[PDB]
Amino acid sequence: RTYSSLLEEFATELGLEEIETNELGHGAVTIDKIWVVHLAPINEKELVAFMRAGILTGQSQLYDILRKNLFSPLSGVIRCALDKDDHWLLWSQLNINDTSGTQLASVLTSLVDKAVTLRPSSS
Amino acid sequence: ETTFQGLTIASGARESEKVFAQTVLSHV
Repeated sequence: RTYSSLLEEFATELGLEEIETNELGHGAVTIDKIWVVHLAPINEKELVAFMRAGILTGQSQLYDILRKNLFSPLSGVIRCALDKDDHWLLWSQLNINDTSGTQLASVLTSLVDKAVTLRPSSS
Repeated sequence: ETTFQGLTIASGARESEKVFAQTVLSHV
């Protein structure tokens, strides 16, 4: 698989004609007019999918997120950082060759769901 | 633009969001 063929797969899975990318392969999908999930290669073998969500609500969330920030054997796990303004930055890091259009679409929907809470298709 | 699992989705983003992404990606 290549990065660009993976994006083609992902567009097809979502029912878009194309996920355009800039010079460095940075692409984006806008969700319900307001949220944006960004896609980019980060090294030779891996890409990320990520979004800025809302401001942290309180100390309670930081514990909740950290209690869940544990290693996993799964792929497409959603992780959470804070930006300099205490907004959540939600992200997943994936192997280009190991992932599919379907898993990327699951990542996208999981990213969006977290934000709110805070080859043929395999769907 | 289409509908996917209850979400309205389109390729693209407002420029400020692309700027934000460029910032995050340039600091890793």
